[PDB]
This record gives sequence, C-alpha cells and structure tokens, in this order.
Amino acid sequence: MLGFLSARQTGLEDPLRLRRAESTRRVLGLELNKDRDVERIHGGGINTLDIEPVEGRYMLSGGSDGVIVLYDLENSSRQSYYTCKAVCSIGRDHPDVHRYSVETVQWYPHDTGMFTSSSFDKTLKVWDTNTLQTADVFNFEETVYSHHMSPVSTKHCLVAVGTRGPKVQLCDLKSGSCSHILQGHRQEILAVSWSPRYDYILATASADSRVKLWDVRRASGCLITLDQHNGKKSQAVESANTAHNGKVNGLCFTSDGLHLLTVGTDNRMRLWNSSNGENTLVNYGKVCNNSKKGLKFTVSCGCSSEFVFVPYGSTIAVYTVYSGEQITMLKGHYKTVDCCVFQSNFQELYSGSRDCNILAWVPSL
Amino acid sequence: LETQFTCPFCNHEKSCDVKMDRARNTGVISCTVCLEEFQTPITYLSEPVDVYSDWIDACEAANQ
Amino acid sequence: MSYNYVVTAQKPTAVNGCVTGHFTSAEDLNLLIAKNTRLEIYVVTAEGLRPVKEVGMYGKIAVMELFRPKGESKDLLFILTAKYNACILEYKQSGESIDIITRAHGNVQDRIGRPSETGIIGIIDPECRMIGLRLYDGLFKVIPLDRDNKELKAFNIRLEELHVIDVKFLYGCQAPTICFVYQDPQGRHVKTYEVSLREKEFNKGPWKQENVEAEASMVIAVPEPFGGAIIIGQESITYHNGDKYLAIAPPIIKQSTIVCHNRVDPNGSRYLLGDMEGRLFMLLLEKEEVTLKDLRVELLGETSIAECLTYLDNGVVFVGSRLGDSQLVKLNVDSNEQGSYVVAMETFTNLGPIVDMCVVDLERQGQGQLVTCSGAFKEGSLRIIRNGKLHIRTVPLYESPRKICYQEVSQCFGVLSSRIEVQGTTALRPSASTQALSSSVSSSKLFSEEVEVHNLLIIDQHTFEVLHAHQFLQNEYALSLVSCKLGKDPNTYFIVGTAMVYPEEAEPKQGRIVVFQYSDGKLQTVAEKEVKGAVYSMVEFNGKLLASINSTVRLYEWTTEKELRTECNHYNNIMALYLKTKGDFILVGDLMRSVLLLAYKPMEGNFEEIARDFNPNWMSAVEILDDDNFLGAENAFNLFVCQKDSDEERQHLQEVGLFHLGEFVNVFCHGSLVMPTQGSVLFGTVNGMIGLVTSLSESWYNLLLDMQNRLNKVIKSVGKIEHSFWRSFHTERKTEPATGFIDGDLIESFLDISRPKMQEVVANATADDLIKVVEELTRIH
Amino acid sequence: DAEFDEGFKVPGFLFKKLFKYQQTGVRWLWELHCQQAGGILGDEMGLGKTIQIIAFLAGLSYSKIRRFEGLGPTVIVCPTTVMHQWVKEFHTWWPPFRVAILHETGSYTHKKEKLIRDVAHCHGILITSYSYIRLMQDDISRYDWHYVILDEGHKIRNPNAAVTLACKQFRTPHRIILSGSPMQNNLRELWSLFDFIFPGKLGTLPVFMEQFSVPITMGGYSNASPVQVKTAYKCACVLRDTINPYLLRR
DNA sequence: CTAGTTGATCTCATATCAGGAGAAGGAGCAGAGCGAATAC
Ligand SMILES: [Zn+2]
Repeated sequence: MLGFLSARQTGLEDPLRLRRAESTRRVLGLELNKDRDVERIHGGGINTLDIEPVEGRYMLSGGSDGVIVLYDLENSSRQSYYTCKAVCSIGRDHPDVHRYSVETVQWYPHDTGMFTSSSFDKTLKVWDTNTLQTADVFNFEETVYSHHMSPVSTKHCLVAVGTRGPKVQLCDLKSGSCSHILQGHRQEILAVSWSPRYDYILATASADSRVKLWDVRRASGCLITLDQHNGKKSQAVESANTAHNGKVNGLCFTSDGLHLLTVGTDNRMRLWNSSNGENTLVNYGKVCNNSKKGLKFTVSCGCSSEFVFVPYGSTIAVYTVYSGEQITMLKGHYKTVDCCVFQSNFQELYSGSRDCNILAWVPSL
Repeated sequence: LETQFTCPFCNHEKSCDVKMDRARNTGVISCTVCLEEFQTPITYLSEPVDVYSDWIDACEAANQ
Repeated sequence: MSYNYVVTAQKPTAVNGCVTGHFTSAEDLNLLIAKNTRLEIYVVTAEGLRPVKEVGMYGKIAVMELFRPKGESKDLLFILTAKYNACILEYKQSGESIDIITRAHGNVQDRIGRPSETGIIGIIDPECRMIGLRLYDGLFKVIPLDRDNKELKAFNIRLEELHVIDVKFLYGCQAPTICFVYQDPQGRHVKTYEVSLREKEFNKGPWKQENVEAEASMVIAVPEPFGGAIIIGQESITYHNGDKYLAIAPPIIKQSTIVCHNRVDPNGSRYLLGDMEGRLFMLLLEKEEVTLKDLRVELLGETSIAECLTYLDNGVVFVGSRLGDSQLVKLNVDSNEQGSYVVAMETFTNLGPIVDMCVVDLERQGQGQLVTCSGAFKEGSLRIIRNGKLHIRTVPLYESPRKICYQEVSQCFGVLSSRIEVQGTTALRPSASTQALSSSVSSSKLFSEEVEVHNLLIIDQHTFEVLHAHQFLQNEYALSLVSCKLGKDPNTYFIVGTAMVYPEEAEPKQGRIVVFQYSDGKLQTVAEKEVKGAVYSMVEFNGKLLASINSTVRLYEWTTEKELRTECNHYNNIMALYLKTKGDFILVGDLMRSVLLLAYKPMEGNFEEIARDFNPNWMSAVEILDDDNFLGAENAFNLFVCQKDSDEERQHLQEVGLFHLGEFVNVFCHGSLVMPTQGSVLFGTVNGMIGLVTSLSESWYNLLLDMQNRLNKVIKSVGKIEHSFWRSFHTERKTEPATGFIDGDLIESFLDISRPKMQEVVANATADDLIKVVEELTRIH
Repeated sequence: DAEFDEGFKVPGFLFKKLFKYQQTGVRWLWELHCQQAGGILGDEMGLGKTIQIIAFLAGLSYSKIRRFEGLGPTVIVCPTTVMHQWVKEFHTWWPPFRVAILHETGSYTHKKEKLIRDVAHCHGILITSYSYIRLMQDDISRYDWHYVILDEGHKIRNPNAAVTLACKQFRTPHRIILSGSPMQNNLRELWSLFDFIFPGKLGTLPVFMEQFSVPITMGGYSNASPVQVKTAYKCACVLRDTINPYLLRR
C-alpha cells in the first residue's frame, strides 16, 4: 500500500487507482464491527433498510411490527465506540403508523426531506421527514410486496409498486395518479427496480418466474423478457422465456446500470445484459433463498471490482458480479437476513434480519 | 374453527400456520409470507385459535 | 464563510501528451504539447522549437489528437478534458492576431458510469469519420464527424468486454474498425469490431479474437501498406493482420515495460518505443514484396522517463516526460561509442512530481526560497526556486526524493530518498545516495525482482553536495522526516519515521522512529523507538513529537534519557496520513475521513476531538490557514476549506470553501517567494505547478467575485468551457459550484485584455482602480 | 425546412402551409412518435385535423426516420362518408404516397385480401371503414401496420362494441384518434379511447370508474357534502394531468 | 351494363330431534424386510 501512496504522490498511478483499490481492499476486509453498535427499537424483524443517497448519513428501517425507525449513522461522539442512535420513529403511537409490516422504505432521491414506505397494509405512504407526518397515501387493492423510486429521474417522479396483483402500478408523486399500470405479468410482482442509467427503464420480477424490462413511456408493454437460455429452448411466448425456475424475488441493477442481477427461488442468481436481456452465464453457484416475499440485496459502488451482497440464509454472501467468485460469508445474524444496504462512502454494510437486529459490518483496519 | 389465520403483521389471509408441540406444551404460529414467528405455552385443551389468540394479545401488549 | 485567493506561481510543467501535425498552417510542422492545463503550440523549425502559441484550457487535457477531415486545409485539434469537455479547435491567424476558434464543443460526461481503470482513451478514425472515446467500462462513446456537429452529439455503443486495456482504429478498412485488447478471467485477448454509424452498433470484425500475452498492454495501428495492428506486452511484441501472425520476444525489452510509442515514418516502417526506465527502442517493420516479413527491436539509447514521445523530423524526437525534464533528442545514424544513438539537443525544465518542498530563507535575505523534491526514479532531483521571472536550479539526485527538511543550525537539508536495486543487491546506476562524501548503514537490534533502498541524505545547503547518505535497514521505507529539537535539550535532530515493507502484507505492521544528530560531518543514531506500524507523518508539537502510526495519532515526549516516551494516543482514524499544527491544535488529514481538528489539552494530558468533517474526501495534503480555517486537498484535484462552526453539532466541521484546482496537491507550506492579503500558503503538485493560497477580506472578496463573473462574461475560453464549471468542485459522487475561492489566474488575466474589454468588465469604480487592485494582487507572487 | 430537436425534417413547402396550431399539432404528434405512444387530436371540428395528420406522416416519410426506412404501412379507419375525401387530401398534399381505399366501390377490382397484401407490401396508405375492421379483424391485422388512425374515433366510445375490440386488436405503438369530442355521455368513453391509444396509462376500467367516474358525478350535484365536492375536484385534477400529455384539444 | 326502390337483419342508442347402510379415501400405527453402517 505504501507502493500505492508512492505511485499517487509521484503521479505514476491516477488517484482513481488508489481510491478504487483501497475500496476493494476495504470491502474484502469486511468483518463484524469491533467498536460500532446500532440502537435496537424494532420489536420485529427488519424487512428493509435504506441509507439516503445524498450525504449517506441517515438510515431508514422498516420492521415487521409496522414501525419505521430513522437512525443517524455518523459518530457524533468523540469515542471510537458508538451506537447509531435513532433520530426519529414512526412508532406504534404515531397516528399514521403502518398497521402491518413495512416491506420497503426508500429515501426520496435528490433530497432527504421526504421518504416513502410501503406496507402489507396495502398502502404506500409518502412522509415528510421534517414534520414526520404523512404527506400522501396511495391505497392498493392488494398487498404491496415492493416499491421503488427512480434514483435518476429529474423529470418524472413515479413510484413503481409491485403488489400481489399481476399489475405493476406507477404512482405519480406529481399530481397523484396511481391509475397507470403495466400488463404482462401473471402472478405477484415480488420485486421492482428502476434502471440507474436510463430514466424510464423499469425491471419487474414476478412469481411467474419472469423478469420484464419496461419503458414506462411506451404504450406497447415490456421491452425485454429475460430468458435463461437466450433461445436454446425457444417457444412461442406464452409460458417460455422464464428468468428463473422459481419465483424471481429480487432485482438489482449494477452500479453502472449496464447489467441486472436477478435472484430467484430456484436457488440461483443470474446476471443479465440490461440492454437486450441476454444471460451472461455468470455462475454464482447456488444462492440459497426461499423467501416468499421480495428479497432486498445491493451491489457495491466505487470499487475496482463490483461486489454483490446477497442475503444467504442467516448470512451475507459477497460475490464478484462479473466473475461470480464467492468472496465470503458475513456470519453474525441469528435468523434469516431480510435486507442488506451498502454505504458506499466508507464501504460499510448494514444488514437487517428476523432477529430484530441491524448489524453493521465495517472494514477491518 | 379455521386453522389458517390472517397475519396481524402483513395482513395476508390464511398465511399463518400453527404447530402444536404437545410434548413440550408449546404452540408455534408462523406466517409464511413475512416470516413472523411467535411461541406460546399451550395445554391439552388448547387449539390453533388459542395460539393465534395469544399471538394477537402479545402483539397488542407489546405495542402499548 | 471563508475568503481565499488561489494563483499559479509556476505553471504546470509535466507533459501528459504531445502530438505533431499541421495545425497552424498546411506547410508548418507543429508540435502541440499538453502540459496539464496548458496547450503549447510550437512550430518545428530546422533547429529547436519556435513557440507560436500557449493557451490555457479550462480543463485537464486528457486527450489531444489532430485530425484532418475531408476538404479541410489544415488539421483540426480534438481535445477532451478530464471533466469530459470535448472540443474541436482550429487555428486561425489574422496577421499579428492568433485565434484558436472552437469549431465544435460539447460535454460527453455520462451521468453514471464506472470510469475505466486504464483511463480515458481517445482515438480518431484514420479517415476521420468519427471519434471513439473509452471513458467508462462496458461503453464505447462515438462522436460522428461526417455529420458536422457544432454540439458534438455522441452515442454510446455497448461493448460486451468490460475491462478494455487499449483500443485503436485500424488502417485500410472500408468501415471504421476498432482493434482492442481486453482482459477477461480467461486472459487477455485482442478483438476487432466494425462500428456502424447508421446502425449505431458494432459488427463482426475483420479478424476474430486472438489470445494475447498476459501483460499485453499496448495496441499500435499499422498504416495501410501492412494494415493490421501490433500488440506490445511486457515480454513479447506480436503483429496481427488476420492471417499474418508475427511474433518476437526480444530479451532487451523484458527488463522494463514499454509505456509509449510513436510512428516515425508515414508508412509505419519504423516506430519509437519508450520504457519506464527511460530506454528508447526502435521497432522496425521489414516489408516483403506489400506484406510484413519480420519484426526487429533495437535499443536506440536512453532518454528521460517518457510519458509520451513524438518524432518531428531529421532524427529529432521530442520526449515528453511527466517524471523528469522533457527532452529534444537527436537519433544519430551511428552509435556514440557507448551503444547509444540518442543525443540530447535540448532540455525543457520540468518540476516533476513535487512530493515535498520546504521554504528556506537561505542567504539570510528577506526572500523565501523553495527547495522541492521533484521528479522520480532516474529523474529525481532537488529544485531551488527564487524570484529573480522564476529562476530554477537543479540538483540531480538520480534517485527518487520523498521528503525534505531544512536544519538551519547544521546548514544542511535532510532529504529522504529511494533508489531501486535489482538483485545481495546491486544498484542500477550511481545515485546520489551512493555518491555521498561519507556513508553509513543502520545497525538496528529491533528487527531480526527489485527492491527499494531508502536513504537519509544530508545535503550541504551552499553547494548542494551530498555531505552524507545514511542507508536504512533492508526492506525499510522511510516515510516521514522532521528537523526539530525535542524536550528541553538544545540539540537539533533529524527524526525519521519508517515502516517495514514486506510483500506478504498490505499494510506495514512494523516500523521505527529513528532520531539522528548531524554533527562533525557525521550522522550519529541518537535514538530509536520500535513502533507497531508505518509512521506516515511526524511533526514537532510544542517540543514533543506528534507521530501517526497506521491509524493512531500519538504523542511522544523526549525524556532526559534521550528516548521517546508515549504520552497520549488517539485512535479514531482510518489512517492518519497528514499531520499539521498550530498551537495546541492538530489537524489530522485522514485517508478518507478527510480532516480531524484535534486538540491536545495539556492540563490533563490527552487529545480531544474538537471537530471533524464527515464528508468522505480522499486526501492528498492538508494545511492550517488561520486559527479556524483548515485547507485540505482531495485526491480528485479539489481544494476545500473547513471552518470550526461558530451541542454535538459543534463537532461538525463545515466546508466553507470549495474549488477544483485541477492539480493533485502533494504538499502545502507556509511561505512566500516575495519580500492586502493575509497569510501565504504555497503548494506543490504532481504536474509541477506551484500555487499560492491567501486569505482575503470580505468586501474585497465580494468585489473580486464580481470581477470574476464579469470576466467570465467577457473572456472567451478556448473550448467554450464555462469557468464556473471548470472550477466546480467535482468528485465521482458529488458536484458543487466553487465557493470561497477566487481564481487568481482569471483575475490576473484582466491585464491581458484591451481597454474596451476592460470597460465592458467595469460597466458598473473606474477601470484604473481595478488595474491597481489586480497589480497589487500580482505583487504577492 | 423546419427541423425539430432530434431531427424530423418536415418539408418547408408543406410546413409553411400549416397554421400555428397545426404546426404545434405536428410537433405534438412527433413527440408522441418519439415516445412511441398514441394520442387524441381532440381539437373540435373545423380547425382541420386531417391536414395535421397528412403533414406529419409526410414529414415522417421524407425524413426517413427509423425497423422501417421511413413511414411504413398505415391504416386509417374513418366513416365511409369521408373516405374519398381522405385520399384526395393525400393526393393534393403529398402525392407519392400510394393511397388506396378498401371498399366495394374501391378501385382494386380483385380480391380485397390481395389489396391488403399488395398495399402492405408497398408500405402504402390504406383506408377502411370501421365495419371492415370488424369483419376482417383477423385478416387485416397480420401485415405489421406501422400506424393506426381512427378518424372520428368516438366510434370507439363504447368499450363493449365489436368495433372497439377489433380496433384494439392492432399491435403498433402508434394510435392516433381524430375526434371532435373524446367523451360524449360519461367517462366510459374517455376510458375506452385511452385504452385504445395507450393500453396501460389509465387503469383497468373497474379501477378507473371506482376512482374517477363515481366521485366526479357524486361531486356534480349541488346537494353533495363538502367532502364529496372537494374529492371530486381533486380526482378531476388527477385525471386531467394524467391525460394532459396525450389529449391535444383546442 | 347499371343505377334506383324494397325488404330483411343487425347494431346502437336514448333513464332512472326419532335415518340408515354401504362404499371410497385418508390417517395413523404396526410391523416386516432389506439396504447401509458401526463394531466386536
Ligand atoms: Zn405475516
């Protein structure tokens, strides 16, 4: 590493080299945090986490008990040991608390003054973070499994919602229009994710073992349907062209948005060319998941090699996205891990699981 | 008396399964969807409705 | 909010790109040299180079290539900036007036994307149908040229290979054909595509992928008579044309990797190749009646460590260097009796990577003097800089200098240096450490291819001769150096922080702080202290030694027994790389937490974290301007000033100033090169620029700001790049406008405009008042 | 020639003939074509909506934008009483379009299936009646139509009529309606028209009714409780801005 | 050939406890029987 510092000082290597190499080294040295703790307030398992995209300071967490906790991740104390204190809380005494489990919570991109939370109580609530009051509510005829706002859209502000209905809802936060729907799936839509690269590209994964990419501006259904075999087993499109041999319960675009990682209940993760949905045949081995709802997993950013952190039983499996090589198992949870969210500023990880714990993984040394 | 119950946490109908371990006098109710689990003591007169009852009561008590 | 004035005392001198062609006139042979922000246009005369223009781009020139579209009388220049400002420029001379008109311009920054490891690549189709940019992994941006744009509209073609090493356009292909080397887990392969502008997509290349050398790192597009390409790797040179597969493995190129090339002849019968060790080779293509017969490589000789090189004519080669002085060398037909055909005609000074520098009032005048550790392995040297224009002496060390400190009592400089030995070990050349008057080696009881040997050079501060050269332990890297007297004894010591470097580990676990005293022309080891990590930085702190072992900033006291005893530690750092001091306060520059205002409370005897900045800036240097202003340099070429704000929120340092310098600042230092503004902080950069930061007053800063906006409205940039965008604080995960910083170069350009333009600037005091103000601003450097 | 942002060279000697609102309508139609969505030229009668359509399609053919080198086969479904008018309009604005009528009167004098095949094979401009769409709904929809223009598209106002189903059996993204009034009786007709032009934008008709039609009409009575009228106003605003970028009505 | 009249037919639109008996399935237990698996 002194070689890295010397090369940076002498201009031999771009500082990009040191930055991404050290980010990768930090991610590889991920371990149970020696001096850090997260305050425990959820009475039930944490189903979702979200660190705000700008300044990466505050973290939302939705629990199976319906409460939403807002934590400050910064060590505002002077000690090396600190607990991520809870700033705010939609608790059981809040007038607008979710009646059932909160399954997805997401900070509004471009601004930390608002966030959103969808629950199995058939509601997508939009909260003002300052007053901590519901600015809006969208009701659905069937329970919400996931939702996502575009991390890129300066123009549109649509929330793509996947419920147990076979339709992907698009709720306009600009003047409230939840009527827009996308047809083409056949069972519950367990995951939805906007492309970080393209403004109007949305990937939706449903229990019909299919993943569809939509240009929501378009009037002609999905753009691409992901196919495991890319055409080896080709059939007229009524039941073929499946992404997995089970329910596809998780989506994640890579950092650049040029590839898509789909995890399904066939104990398989697959990497897809996001421009034509071709399977890249990256192996990843066996990725154990049996979740009946959406599975939240994230990818690394700002590193020499991209990593993907997938909940794997009661562990976090870290894989290399483009080679599939298994990095490691982060092993500190006592029950199945529901979500993991990656802090890209310091290569940190926060994992929420059914054991009512949010565990922080920090690079060692 | 129904054996499958709506989950108080995710509101999914008939998603809760009840297991009566009589040998240990414990009933375990688990939601298949949101994976919420609850364990209560049971007697030989107990039924899945009683286990779901204890779960609802524990939820309301903990939410005070 | 803070008020700062940044001005370039010395313009950047390191050449990061050089291209030749007919830019100024159809008959002129121009040499365009890209120093970091400066584009220098020379005309290649029969002797030397005649400078015809020097323009200052609002951008770091990452790409610079000349191309002649069909029907164009003379070459157009394509420049891409590090912030992805693309511009096509034309040279228009109207008598005395010289103008670089922006024929086209645009910004090609993708909103998201992983910037490629091997860096920005820019190529132009040999028939000038398009510009191909590799800016991000997995993408290949294309700017069509047949569609004559004035906005440089571009489109991305998805490239299935995500780790592309190098790419070129092939010659003699009916369609724009790219040949590129890429890395996949199976190895490195060279593949070809044919780009289609109509279908906006790749098509199957003329010849299929071929598995190339593991370190195949360079692609050279051979001209039409041969066609195809040449791939240069660490160990072999191969030539592919689709069915011709020539290969050589010259043992003479094995010792160092080839990093640059240039085509000597228009038909590519000869190429120049520079290595990192400075060796210059000629690669000859032997033709047979045309196809290619056989490849030969012959060592022409040795030059400066060449970032780039360009054959001008008549055996003259411009060797543009980033690590040393640029050269204009002559390729003789016959050897010089030492096996070398290269003869240096001219040397252009280059303050290389200014890793460290000290301001000294040598000769006991009132004038400062910068002594800078400039350059690298073979081009390492000391540069002494004064105001006389700036006069620059050079003291070649022939080894990389790392740190420098002045010991006034001993009348010498302590310079940390590093040389490469190949084998027990053998020096590759006679370096300044080996040419000392006297020498010594450390015999420490604490610890018991090519390697770096680190030395402490005691250099006489009159003659700049190496009075002494103390070699350190085997596999020991000296990182920090400070000249100070500790405790209460009167002796002044050279205190050197070191680290034990072995290949088996990523972070040093061992190191020591060695206290030397230089007296009677000898360097006696006064004291040692085994510490458990690399001592990245040390500073004298109120008579004590404040050191930074890997993540711990700790304080040592100098006892009556002349040994170092720990007094206090602070552990809340990732790695404390940079340490500064003013009073009881310490400023800890961290690798990625970016600052920490620490305070040593003497009434108790420990540190206290007064404040911190929680933004994740990766640091290169740090300094303390005032009692409550803290200057810091981020590795993304930005300056930022943090301020102690005015509860726990008081522990948050507020970034009150932001600025994009465009240079990698390596060192700050209080001082000035001269005999209205408060303070003076000189800084040294990687591309050789020396700059100067001063604090301004509020009203004056506001007035200056106003002048900056007016000049931006008046002065026209070369690539039509907005000055605010150029100076906007930029990082891969953040982008903000410049605040709290005045661009001194732009203000000082107020002199170089005609009076009507001044009146345009000063539409809403008189112009003469502002001329006086800018003159006074120029006085400080 | 007038040029748009991405490049859509509407010819100058046609574009100059249009009026300002007509040129705005051509701009709007081509924005839809870039978004690959449909719309409703809901301009009331007498402004001239056929002129806008022929001008836009002529520009799309000359501009050679591309799938298809320029404009492909398009079908215009209009009432019989105006079919001949349409061909004359084309023949006076943009002659080189091989426009053809599908009718018993017609001009083909052979099998009509051969007319569909021949016209599609030449990327022609084919005009039908709504009845022919209904009757040959399986045959006419096999030749990859690039545009579908339902002139007087209020024939689709009923979401139950066989003409509605036959017209919604087309596959192209490009669906334009030329109707003087998108809705005539109630919001069933607005929903049907929007289900034509853009299948997914407004929800399924049950959802649409239960969200929009009942609250609006309940707030259309003067004895409504204040909450009812305020909800009706809000829901009307939501429907308005949802349909704003796809109904051009002047 | 060739247009105009005559009937049929379809679409569409206008509001407001005092049975019993037997056969088919599934359930849980009980054991038999054989493969592997320690182990003397
Ligand atoms: Zn549940």
